[PDB]
Amino acid sequence: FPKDFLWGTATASYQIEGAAFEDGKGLNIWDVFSHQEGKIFENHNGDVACDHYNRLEEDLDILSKLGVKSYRFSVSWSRVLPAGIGQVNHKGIAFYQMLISGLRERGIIPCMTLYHWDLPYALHLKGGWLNDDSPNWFAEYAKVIKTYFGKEVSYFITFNQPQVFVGCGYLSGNHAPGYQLPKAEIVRIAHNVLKAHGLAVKELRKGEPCKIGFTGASCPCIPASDRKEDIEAAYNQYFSSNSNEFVFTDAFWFDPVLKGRYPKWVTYINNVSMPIITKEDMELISQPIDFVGLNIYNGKYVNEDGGILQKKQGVPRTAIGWPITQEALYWGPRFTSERYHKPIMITENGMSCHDCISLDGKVHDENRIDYMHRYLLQLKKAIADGVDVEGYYAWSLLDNFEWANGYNDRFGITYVDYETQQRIIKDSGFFYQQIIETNGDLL
Amino acid sequence: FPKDFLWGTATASYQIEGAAFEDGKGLNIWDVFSHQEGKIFENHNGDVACDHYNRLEEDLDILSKLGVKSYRFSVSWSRVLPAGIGQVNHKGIAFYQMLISGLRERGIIPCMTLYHWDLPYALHLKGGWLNDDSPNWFAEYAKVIKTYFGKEVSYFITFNQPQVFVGCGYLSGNHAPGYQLPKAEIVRIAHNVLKAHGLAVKELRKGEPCKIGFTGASCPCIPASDRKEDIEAAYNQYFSSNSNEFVFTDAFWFDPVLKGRYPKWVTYINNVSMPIITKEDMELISQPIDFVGLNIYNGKYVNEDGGILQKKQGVPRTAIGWPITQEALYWGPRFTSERYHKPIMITENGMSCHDCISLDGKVHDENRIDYMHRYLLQLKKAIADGVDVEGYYAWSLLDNFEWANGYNDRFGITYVDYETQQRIIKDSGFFYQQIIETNGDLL
Amino acid sequence: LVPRGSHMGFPKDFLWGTATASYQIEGAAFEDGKGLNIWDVFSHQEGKIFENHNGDVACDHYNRLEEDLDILSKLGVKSYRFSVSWSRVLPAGIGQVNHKGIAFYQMLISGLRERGIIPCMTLYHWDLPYALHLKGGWLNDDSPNWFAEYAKVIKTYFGKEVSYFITFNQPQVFVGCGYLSGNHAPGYQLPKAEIVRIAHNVLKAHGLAVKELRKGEPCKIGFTGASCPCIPASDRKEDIEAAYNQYFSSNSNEFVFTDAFWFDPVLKGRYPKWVTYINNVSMPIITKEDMELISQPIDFVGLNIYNGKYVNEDGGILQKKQGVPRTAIGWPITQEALYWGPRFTSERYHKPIMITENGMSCHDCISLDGKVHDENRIDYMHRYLLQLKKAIADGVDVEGYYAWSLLDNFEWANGYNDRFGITYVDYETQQRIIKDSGFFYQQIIETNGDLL
Amino acid sequence: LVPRGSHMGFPKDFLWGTATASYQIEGAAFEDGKGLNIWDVFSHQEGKIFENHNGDVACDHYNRLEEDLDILSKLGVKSYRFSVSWSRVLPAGIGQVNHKGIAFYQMLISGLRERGIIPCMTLYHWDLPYALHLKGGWLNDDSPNWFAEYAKVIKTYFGKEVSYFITFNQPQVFVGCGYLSGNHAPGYQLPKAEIVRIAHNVLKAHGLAVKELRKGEPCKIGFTGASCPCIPASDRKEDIEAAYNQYFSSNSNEFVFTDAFWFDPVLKGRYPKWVTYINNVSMPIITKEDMELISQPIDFVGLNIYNGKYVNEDGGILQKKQGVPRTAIGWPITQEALYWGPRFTSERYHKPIMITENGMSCHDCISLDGKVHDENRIDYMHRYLLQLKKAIADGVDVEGYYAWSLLDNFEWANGYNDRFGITYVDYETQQRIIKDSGFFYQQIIETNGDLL
Repeated sequence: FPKDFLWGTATASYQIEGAAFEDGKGLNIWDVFSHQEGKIFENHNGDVACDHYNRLEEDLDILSKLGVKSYRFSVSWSRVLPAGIGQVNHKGIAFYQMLISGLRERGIIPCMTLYHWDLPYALHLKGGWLNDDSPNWFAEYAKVIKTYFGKEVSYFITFNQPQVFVGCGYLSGNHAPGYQLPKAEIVRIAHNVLKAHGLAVKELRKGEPCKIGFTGASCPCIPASDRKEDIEAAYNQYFSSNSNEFVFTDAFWFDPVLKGRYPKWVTYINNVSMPIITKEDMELISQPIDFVGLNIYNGKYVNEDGGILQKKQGVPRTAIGWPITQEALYWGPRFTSERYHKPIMITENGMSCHDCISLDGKVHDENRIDYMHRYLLQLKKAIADGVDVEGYYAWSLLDNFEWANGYNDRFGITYVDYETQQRIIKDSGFFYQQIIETNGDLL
Repeated sequence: FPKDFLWGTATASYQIEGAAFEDGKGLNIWDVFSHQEGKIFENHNGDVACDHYNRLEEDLDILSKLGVKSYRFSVSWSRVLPAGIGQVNHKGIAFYQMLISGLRERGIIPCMTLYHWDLPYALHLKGGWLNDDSPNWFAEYAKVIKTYFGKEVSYFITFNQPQVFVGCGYLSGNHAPGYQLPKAEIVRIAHNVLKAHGLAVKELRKGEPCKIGFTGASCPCIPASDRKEDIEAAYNQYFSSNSNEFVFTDAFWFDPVLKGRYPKWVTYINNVSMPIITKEDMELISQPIDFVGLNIYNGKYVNEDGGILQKKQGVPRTAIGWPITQEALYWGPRFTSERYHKPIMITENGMSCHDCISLDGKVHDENRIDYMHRYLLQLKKAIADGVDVEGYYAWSLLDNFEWANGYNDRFGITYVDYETQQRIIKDSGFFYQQIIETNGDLL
Repeated sequence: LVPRGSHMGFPKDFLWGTATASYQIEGAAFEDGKGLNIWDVFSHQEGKIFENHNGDVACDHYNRLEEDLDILSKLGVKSYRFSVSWSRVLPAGIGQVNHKGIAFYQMLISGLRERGIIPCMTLYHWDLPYALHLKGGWLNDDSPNWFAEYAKVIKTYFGKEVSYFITFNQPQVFVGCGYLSGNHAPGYQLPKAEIVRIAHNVLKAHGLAVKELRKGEPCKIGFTGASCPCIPASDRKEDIEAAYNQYFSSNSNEFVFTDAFWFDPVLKGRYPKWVTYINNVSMPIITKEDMELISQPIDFVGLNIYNGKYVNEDGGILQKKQGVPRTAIGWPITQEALYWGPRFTSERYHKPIMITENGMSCHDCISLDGKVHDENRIDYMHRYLLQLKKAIADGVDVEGYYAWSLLDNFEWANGYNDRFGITYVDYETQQRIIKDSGFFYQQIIETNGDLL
Repeated sequence: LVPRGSHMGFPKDFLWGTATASYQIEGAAFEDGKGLNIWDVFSHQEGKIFENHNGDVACDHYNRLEEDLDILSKLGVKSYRFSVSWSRVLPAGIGQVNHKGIAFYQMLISGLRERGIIPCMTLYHWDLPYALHLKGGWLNDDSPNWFAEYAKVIKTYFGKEVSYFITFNQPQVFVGCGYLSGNHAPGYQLPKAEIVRIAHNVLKAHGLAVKELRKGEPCKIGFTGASCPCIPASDRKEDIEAAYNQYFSSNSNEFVFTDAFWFDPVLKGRYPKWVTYINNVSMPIITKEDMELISQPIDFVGLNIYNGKYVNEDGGILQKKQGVPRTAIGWPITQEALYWGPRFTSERYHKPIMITENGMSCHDCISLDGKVHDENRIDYMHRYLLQLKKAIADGVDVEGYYAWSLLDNFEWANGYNDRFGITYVDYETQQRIIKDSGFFYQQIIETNGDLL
């Protein structure tokens, strides 16, 4: 691993902060969605979550104790702009200022996600990402971000996982705001998000220099073998998309951002209400960017011909049900490097485990250690084969609100007892600490 | 029946007009919704419908031939304001001008519905009835209506059946735009629609004098007997509503419009994102109105205690599946008269039949004749017992696009062969003609 | 097909009929020692039937036999198609005969003979005795022997007076809806291999039943299929061939509702080709002796036709026309179905055809004038019979036509929400009112369809 | 209950066991004349099982008997609980015994005796012979006689060497999931009256099986229930009473998954009161002779306990705590269930209890070090056994505890996605790796639980 390699841990505003209805914070779509009967596992919500808004100091101390180089967090748009535009809320700004000072004080590099799915409710009432002005709303947010944090923060990510907040939010309907919209409206929302990204980059370039990223949800295709043919088939499957399956793919989002073009098929869709995609739109979307964010939890194995192989019977898996596929943190970085020739940051990687406090009062998560050890060995091999990887962020610092699954999935290197809000560092946290101290030399 | 009694027939823009993408007409939510896979019976849509935009003269001639006193139609908001606000489309205005001249020329009183569910798509993209400004959008529409039609049209209905376009549009999701929103969002939309109504009334009062109505979907409770006790129980059931069942009720919509108050329970709901309902809102909503529109197709029988009785085994029914309950056109008018002390117009009454062209080349609909005869006898009895009823509009002039059921339900007194667009007046049309000629004396 | 001549019209001996089924009309479900059937239990299960309707009472025809026979006489009907309740005559489905049950059908058959009406007896119209269901129903190896025992009791007690038998009504529906889709009793959704097992047991049951019905008095025996005829795009030889091929097609993923899957075994002594190649877990062993038992000689093919589907030049199903004339149950009106169905079935099997059911669900009510006006049913009947007449003209041997139904009745999972009757039934009073269609049909019978 | 005091701990003769079931481990589904069972057919139906998994091969334990017996020896297990495949020893479920089938279980039982391991034989762990399903399965009046014939064959061929029998494993699940919810074979959703009929036929089957198992060698006979114990809000007499009452409650709308519905008939010779008042169509006739047959004397009550539910002072079920410790199958970890379940069952029936199943699904894998580390399973086992120990201390007679399971295996509708084993199985190679939990359990057995 490089000497400057960003050894990180990651969170998101709604998943940890709590204090949902305090200090003039505006409603977001997850406040409303999570309160709707039957949207969340056992009607869990992020009203309180890890109460991190009120326990900032303790969590910064855990970050210091683990020896984490970088902290990836999201800003609550609705906390800093309660109506999403206009009046800034300084109590909101103050929280993130106090966070960023805490980080600088401890020599931890801030990595700021602008959008981790908590759209201000006031903007949702105006049609959210269906609204022609939604890119301008986001630009205004991005300008406020640079204004108040541009001095101290030099790492920005515009959007976390558009695949999920657009796919699950507006196509499948299992995430806020919980819609199932026609293809034309999905493409309209995707285009408004990508243009929002363009305007946000422009805003973030005004003043202090910084590194700006775009984070994709990625399920890398793992080749059947090292044979050139099998590798090519995996590459092709990985970057494929069509009118009936695009919103969850890499190419549909990354080609516009990095190559300034949508996949071929997008030009041929003539559905009623399809948005007008102009050359100026594509030039706005494809602003120069410093790194590609990859959120990789697992991949899929493909045959010689790039067909997806049946998951092996009894494949090692996680508490959320996903398979453990170590090679995903090799092939995902590699193929993304080959396609876009950009520095890669693993902005999320981690595992849901059925964690508990043992009789000895500790949290033993050997499955998470093995997952982390296996995946980091593969990331190491990718760096060895010439993939430029600038860092790796463990999802997550804390067990937290896992969206439609509520608190039923624990991704943390730190356990949270929700009765007391007690943090207990898991074996995985101490294991990760050793990796950072040794810059991954002993994996 | 009174000498001035408005013997009418009714239509709606999207159900008959066609010409969906012509003469600068803007998209509406039904253009987009009806083109979504699986939203409509056999993917029917109103692209062409009865092609009434292009066959206006023939349909006016059928109106004349039947001897209809009044014609109830809706204006396509998206035809006269393609983006829903700003630029008026005069080709759109011209169509309705030509309709209204055709009506005046034939001595037929125009009854103009402003909103029959075809929300401009541009406003939907801005959040539709969730948007704070949606009442102002509607006011702007209502002002354009009065401006261009206030001279010739003296009968206006702001909203047709908010129960259905809000309930089916945004709660059950079977109507455009096809959402299933939490209670708080339904109340927000209801409040925005009722305020829209207030602003629209104010707009329609500026200039020529006119009669303005509000039309409710009504399923009247029919008492077990003429006993005072049973009648009281039916009245109470009819005007009941609660937090878990309100959007399809009469009182939830009519109390705000006519009494300037929501039902008691509404004040006590504190759900996340609930709108703030102010005394000024309630005063805006409760503008003075000239008649109550009732769309009555059937009612429900209630026991002595106002509990809804199981439908009788083999109850006479219609091709859409609804029961035939003749007394509904007595008790609905009567209870609405008793509660609000306002003139009533039956703005819709009619029956879906499995109509076809017989071997003799005619359309025989005796079931529709019997339905109409039975229901009008009950309306006559209501007038006799002192209910002020100013008119009755047969739904519909033409077989048409019956929303999520497409063309599978025929409500017309005129048959439409969709292969040729040929109109054939049904036996019911000639029966209705005789009723109008005889002012219902021979029922 | 060789034309017969257009002049002749309907034959002079043509069986002008009306049809019913036991569970749909009889009521008296728990009386005179009658055993439970699968529809008694299924219809009492929450949410199985429209508004939890059941056939406990139905048209109370068990108790109003005389009035209904008088309506049959008044209409001048040549033949009456009815089903025997297996569970009424054999309450446990085998062993002890119930003579109170036998007595009812004796009294019916005497009433018919007395009025010069030819009885047409359906043995099985879906009301499997519950005692046999508890023994696995049509999954049981012995189910064909249970049915044989039933068919023997039928011939024993009714063979003297009844000379027209139908073993099974619409196996497509009682097997497809009963055991694949699960919307009919007993309401199962079984794998393909179990559907084939049940189909095979039903077809063997049919074989044994034919053998039983041949012992003693001579009779005409039929097998009734649910048929949705493919209507060709045009009269072009190519389009007709494509429709014929689509109509008689079947495969492992779509067979239970087809004609060929049921009729090839009965009439040709073979299943479609694909059946021999299926090796699914639990597949039944289909032997040459099974196929010979199934293919007993039969006198007519019963067709229950309500509508068909229009197919393109290549036999692909065409989109239904926008606003196509339809019925109260939602089905389209497709008059040519009662031409092409009889014709293709005649061409394939070279057998006499009886239209064992044809009719229309209408939203019927008692008008202010106290009558039931069903012009839509008249037009449906007139249009369909014109097409049947044309089929006879083009050389299809058609021995009769049974209007579904004599009475409005219990329409299975739809309960009393669908009225198929030429006679209206008010379920509050059990009053019968003959509809306009009944008087229209009377005129057709009187004139042997000469004026259609 | 009279206390023993905490010092003594587990009895000296305490049966430290591990458990399996035939279909979940054996494989060899279509070999050595083995008949089809309902799980062979159900698991081959599209979409019935997670990723269309099936038990065709499972852990291939039929072919790897010796290796698994060696793991049993190495762990030092006192008792092995396994099920006999009915369809392996009687391919048509009755009549012709299959000696190749008998031979397998003979070789198993010899392997066990040879290693000083006490066999605990489950007759029925859900694999109903398919031939009997075709005859209506547990709906058939004769189903108890089919089971008696099976139980007679069991005693005949294994009565010499096996002195521990369990008639039925978890009727709650094979009846509830098999015939009410429909997520288990045969996958039906039957009315209440059919569920009661099946329950009654199963309980009578149990009666006849006990009678059969008493003929010849002396033996201990059990009945195993699926139990979700109610855990009281506190130690207050009133909160404990409310939990006891909730735990043993049942009514017409919620009975099939309860303890009392199954155990009252078996142990007290009566159904809950409400059963006598149900008059649903097709309800079976429950006679005093039926109840006397069902309530044959038995030696122990089997409890399969994985977790319980927390109840308030009034016995109402409390909302599960936010982030409650849970397992890979999604169930909560509720340690006190293995106290309160044994205790309340002891108080109600005054019978010896065996924990016939207890264990945890974990997301287990082979670590980089080539071992399987399952500390969550160790903690689960340690916590639950501490609670069982406390129950023994407070005077509950507990004769043994069987860890579910010896091997990771086919977890029914979840396929191989849930690993319950103290031994890991790589399904690609069929390699067994003993997990940390296996070595932890070995130490507990060696020390008779003295160090818990």
